[PDB]
Amino acid sequence: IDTEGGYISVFYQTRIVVPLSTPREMDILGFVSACNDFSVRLLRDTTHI
Amino acid sequence: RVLQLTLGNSTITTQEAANSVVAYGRWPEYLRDSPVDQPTEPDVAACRFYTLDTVSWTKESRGWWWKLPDALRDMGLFGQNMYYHYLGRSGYTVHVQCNASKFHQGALGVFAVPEMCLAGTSYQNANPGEKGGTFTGTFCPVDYLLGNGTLLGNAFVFPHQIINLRTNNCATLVLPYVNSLSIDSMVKHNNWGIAILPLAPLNFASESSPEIPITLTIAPMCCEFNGLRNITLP
Amino acid sequence: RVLQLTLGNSTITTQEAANSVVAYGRWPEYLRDSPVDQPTEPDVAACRFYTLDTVSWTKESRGWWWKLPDALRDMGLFGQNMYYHYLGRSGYTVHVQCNASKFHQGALGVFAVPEMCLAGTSYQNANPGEKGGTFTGTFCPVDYLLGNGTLLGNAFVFPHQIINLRTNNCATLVLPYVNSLSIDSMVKHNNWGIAILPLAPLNFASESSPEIPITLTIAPMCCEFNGLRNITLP
Amino acid sequence: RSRSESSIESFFARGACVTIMTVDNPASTTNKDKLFAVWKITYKDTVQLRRKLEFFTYSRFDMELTFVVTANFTETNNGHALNQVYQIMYVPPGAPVPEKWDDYTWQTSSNPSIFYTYGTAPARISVPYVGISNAYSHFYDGFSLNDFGILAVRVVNDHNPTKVTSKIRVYLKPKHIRVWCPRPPRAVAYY
Amino acid sequence: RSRSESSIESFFARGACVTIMTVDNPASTTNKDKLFAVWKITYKDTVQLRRKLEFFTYSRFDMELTFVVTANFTETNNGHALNQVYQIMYVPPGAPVPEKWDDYTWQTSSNPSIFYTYGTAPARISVPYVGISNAYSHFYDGFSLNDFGILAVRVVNDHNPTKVTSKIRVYLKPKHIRVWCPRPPRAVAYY
Repeated sequence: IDTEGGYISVFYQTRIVVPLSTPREMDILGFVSACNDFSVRLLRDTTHI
Repeated sequence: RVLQLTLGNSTITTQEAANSVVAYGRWPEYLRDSPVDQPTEPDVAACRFYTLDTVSWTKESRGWWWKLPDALRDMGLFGQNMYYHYLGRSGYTVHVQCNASKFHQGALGVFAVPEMCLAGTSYQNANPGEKGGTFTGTFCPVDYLLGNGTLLGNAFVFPHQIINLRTNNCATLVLPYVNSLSIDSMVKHNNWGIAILPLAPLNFASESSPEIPITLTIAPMCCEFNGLRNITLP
Repeated sequence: RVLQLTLGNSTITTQEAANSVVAYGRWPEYLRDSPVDQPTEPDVAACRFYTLDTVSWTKESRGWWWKLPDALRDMGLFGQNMYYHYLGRSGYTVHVQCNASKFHQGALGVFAVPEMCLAGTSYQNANPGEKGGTFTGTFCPVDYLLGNGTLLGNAFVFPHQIINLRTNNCATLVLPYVNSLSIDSMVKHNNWGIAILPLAPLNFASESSPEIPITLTIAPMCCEFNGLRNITLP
Repeated sequence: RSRSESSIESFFARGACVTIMTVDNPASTTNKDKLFAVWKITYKDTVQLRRKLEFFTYSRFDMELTFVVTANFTETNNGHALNQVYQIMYVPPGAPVPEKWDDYTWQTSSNPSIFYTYGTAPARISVPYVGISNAYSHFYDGFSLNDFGILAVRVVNDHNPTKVTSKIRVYLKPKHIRVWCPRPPRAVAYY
Repeated sequence: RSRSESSIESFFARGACVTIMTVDNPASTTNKDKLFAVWKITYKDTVQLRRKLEFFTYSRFDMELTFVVTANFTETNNGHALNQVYQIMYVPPGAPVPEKWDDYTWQTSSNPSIFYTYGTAPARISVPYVGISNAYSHFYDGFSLNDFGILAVRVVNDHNPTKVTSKIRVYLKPKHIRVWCPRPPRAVAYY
């Protein structure tokens, strides 16, 4: 809950240069997951209606 | 295959540093024996690949140039060290890649020039900091001259590497510290100076990025500074 | 006999640190095993005796107080480290001398107080930085209370040393890091707090300096910080 | 002579009513909010316990909570009723606390719960140390006090037509205590 | 750091009221059908449990069921009565479920039964995994959902002339759980 945690940014370092009519519209996907060191404690369900 | 070089908080990917050239085949190192020689040694965070703002090479691009250490007169730490300290001396690995598509013919010459006195005079004029200075084909020192009324064709004497696009797309000069002294004021005296000139003019196919980017990744190596440390006695 | 302690660019002379007291007889040290525990270790220049502006103890002086680390929120390096870093933890040797002539009767109590919550509320109010805060005998927390409605006479529980002028004229508390955590934000939470109160009122002879100076020499020990270092993988 | 009777435990370890939660049977007639009562476990009311704790700066302690319930009819009327049963909810720190009488929170699986049927052996549970840090603090010299959860009680028998008020004393008793950095004690007066 | 608090058990294993069966004392006067109440044990009502289960595709689990009963007179009248006793019938899968108040099924030997006398320690039983297959499924991609039996409750005291309604919360709590093929969880919303 709420307040820090850091950030992750992505900067164009250089333009994304391309050969022929290839479109100037690429895309990027982002993933996230826990590593072995991750763990949780004190369960707390909240789901209701 | 791609090597991923690291220097603490910074990391650069490099295709293959097989074509790495160390100027005068002298690897940069510290001051050899030849504490009493006041070798304040902060080879920690000032030795990380920095990255200058990329220039955009185009058809009619004449050329670019950066003085070193100058360039890094702001790249965080190192730039700091060049103020809390009176004296210093660093080598440098300069790493120039310029990613382009297989459909861009072209070729650049990267020239490391010791004591690169660019002629045609006022400190600021000859120290373009981090954005570097550009040439012109007729302020801007004449390109095929490098300021100094020399014929381009001879540049190749100075530690150099050619980025011929239809082959390697990267280049890595490794300058060692060079100077008439053994240490010096890193601020008011630019040991080196990197000039990048286009040999073959940049040309490409119809509808393709008409301005390929070229980045410089200057990492100061085995750097050191003067001393403030005095001495007491009972 | 006078020992001359050194911590790089700083040096303090000390008569005899024979009467040195380590709070809770625990010497400060780093985080024990109990890299993965992100112990960024810059025990270099942030560990030098700093010297706060001296206060002038007088007849009607009530008392003084400084929070730590707070105090050093400016003492150059260390003060820096408490910003480029999110987490940290330092012990400290506090070294309070107050040179006076043989003709000044008087006595001070130096009290190190873990989590010294001075009562009677607004950050700045409770953080007098480097000039410390003073007490009052009726903002200024009540002296014989130390803010908290306590009877002075009990202070002595908290790591303390008495500068009775007609004897030692110096005092050295050695605080180790203390807190409900193992590391923490050095900025928004003052582990310790040094209060100096005059037990016997300062008195002297006719025409003599009527305001003896007392200096604090806070040297952060075995300090450390969080980490920015992430990790990559092929 | 021996020190035993003054060890930390022997000192701190002592049942002390820290509060009296009071609720009313859900008398569908006019019961407004006394339907459930909720208390955020904090020492800060019992001078007694509070004081002994402030004798130190830091401490850890598995807190054990007993429950004594006492009812009686509000109207001298022919007050009849079947043995009621109280629900005792422990809400661990940083968990939502019930609002309604029938807020979903009573049902929510996280919260350890107690169904004590009136007139029986007093209910009892014992949350372990639940500090997010390494010890509860008693003082702080920084900016943005700790939590120990919330108790919540509500009667469960519903449409009773006879108002039945009930007090529930809670008898918290620190167990496995350990303290740090003794401090001078505050005068009885300020509390 | 440790993983313990998030192992499968520590996660699933948690008492959760899944329903409230309500019955009425066989008041020979006008009691229509509230005489007995019957519920087919299914998670599919408690979003909470339901959700945690759908986090997987398959699972096995000895289900333990506690029983909390609560009564009260409906009429403020001089409601008197002798401690009633409830019958709690567990009907294993594929068994007939009672229809009448006095249907033979209550007597039928197969059905494990419980006689909980009001105002006592909550009743409790624990049917083991009862899947006909090797694990309860949570999803299916075929044609002609699983069973876990039926609960059935009825008061046993008969001609009481005072209506005595009673709720019976059931607190099912999965034990010895094991799951298979985790799946993305459904948004809180659709339920």
